[PDB]
Amino acid sequence: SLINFTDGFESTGVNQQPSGWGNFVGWQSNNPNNNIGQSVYALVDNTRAFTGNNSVHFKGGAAPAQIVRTLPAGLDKVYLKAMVYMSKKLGNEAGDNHEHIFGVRGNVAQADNEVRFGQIKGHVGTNEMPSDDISPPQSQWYSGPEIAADTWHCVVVEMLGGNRPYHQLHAYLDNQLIHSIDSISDWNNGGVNGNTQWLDGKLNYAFFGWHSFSNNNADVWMDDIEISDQPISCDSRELEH
Amino acid sequence: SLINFTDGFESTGVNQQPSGWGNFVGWQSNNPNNNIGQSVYALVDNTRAFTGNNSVHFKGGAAPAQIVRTLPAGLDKVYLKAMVYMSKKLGNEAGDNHEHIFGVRGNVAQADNEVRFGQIKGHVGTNEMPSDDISPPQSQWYSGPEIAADTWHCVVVEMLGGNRPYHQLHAYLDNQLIHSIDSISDWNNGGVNGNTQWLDGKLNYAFFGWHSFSNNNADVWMDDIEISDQPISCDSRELE
Ligand SMILES: [Ca+2]
Ligand SMILES: [Ca+2]
Ligand SMILES: [Mg+2]
Ligand SMILES: [Mg+2]
Ligand SMILES: [Mg+2]
Ligand SMILES: [Mg+2]
Repeated sequence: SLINFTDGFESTGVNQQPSGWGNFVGWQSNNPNNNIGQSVYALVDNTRAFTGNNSVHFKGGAAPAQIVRTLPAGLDKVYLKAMVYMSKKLGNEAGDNHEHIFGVRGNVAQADNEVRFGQIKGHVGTNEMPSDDISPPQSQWYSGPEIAADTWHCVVVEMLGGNRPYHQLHAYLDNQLIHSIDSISDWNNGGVNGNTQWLDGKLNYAFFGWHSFSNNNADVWMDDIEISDQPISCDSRELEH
Repeated sequence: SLINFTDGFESTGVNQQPSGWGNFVGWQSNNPNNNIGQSVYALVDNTRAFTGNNSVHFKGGAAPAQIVRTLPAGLDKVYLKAMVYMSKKLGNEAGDNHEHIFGVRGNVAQADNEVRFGQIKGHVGTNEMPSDDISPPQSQWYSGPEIAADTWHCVVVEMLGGNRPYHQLHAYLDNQLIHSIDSISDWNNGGVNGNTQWLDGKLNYAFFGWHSFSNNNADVWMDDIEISDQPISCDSRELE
């Protein structure tokens, strides 16, 4: 196991970029103007949190607001996990293009080569660049499970790459499966241009934040972020029974 | 006096970025992957032109496709002019957010500090960043003169900065005035946060291409670009 990382943001000052992360803010990797005087930012906030005093607050829209972690070389799989609290919903949303909260990217400079989880065409799901292909197919658009605004959610994304006949992704909300990609028919536009191994070269950086391709501004808070190459799950506290 | 530049793209090979220019492609300055293999690019094209063999061809959308050039230190005003041919129109367009063809920017790496001329809220006009203000005001949105698709146009933008009480911008189509920013009431949202000197710091680079904030893909061709600190207008051949 090459990575087993957790961050509750408790050690960073309020209004500062999380210590130990990079950023991708307003389309620039490690934007030097990620601060409280800007309209788009990714900063520690002590006004909402799932555990302890602090979370990370993403304020963005069309312009992305993200924190970025470098992943170890040669991962075949990765698990991204966080407590997530959003100003708006994902899923079952008319007129959506696509929006995402979680992802991985191959090149730090670009949003050009990456896998993007949140919603596509108003269903919870995934956009890949550079194909710009989307999952699920048209059939399911503007429907399906909702990730509600204004409440804390335990979101896990499992990405299974490496030496397997078709690369997979499964997303879970409070430990319930909500979205899967496990064959080529799950994509709308012919399956990432025929490519069965569609996570190859994607697993270099992990990112978290807000990025709307539907022209929607949002405020998103996350806490207790985890990144691992072994499965991650949510505890009863996180499930909020 | 400080700049008098022209480019018809005739010396650059087809499918190559225009010689002597930088780029802003896919939100990256001097993107190394500005080439005919990509879905977003700014490349010389000999299949359409206004004069000679060649034009520059911008293919982009929400992801920008632009060529960029430095401007000399000290400019207090600039004129941007080009023959322009576009796959869609600007102006009189319901549902538009904003889209632009011409601009100037302060910092090469970002689209974060710049004046954007094309349409705002479906009326020919201007967006400034970082204020995100727009002109004209809301009374005129989704109306006004059209810059039509599928035909060659001569577009000129005058930007008047430096030591004057209020910075100004005037845009012209085939020598007819189509848009003006003369005073603070021309802005929708309070006038660039009350800054009268709103061109200051903006005249470091000129840029041209296609950049939509309305999620519209386009192809745009330009030729016979001029950039000067002295006025420019369209000649007899350009008016057609
Ligand atoms: Ca915390
Ligand atoms: Ca030419
Ligand atoms: Mg919950
Ligand atoms: Mg845990
Ligand atoms: Mg004409
Ligand atoms: Mg001339």
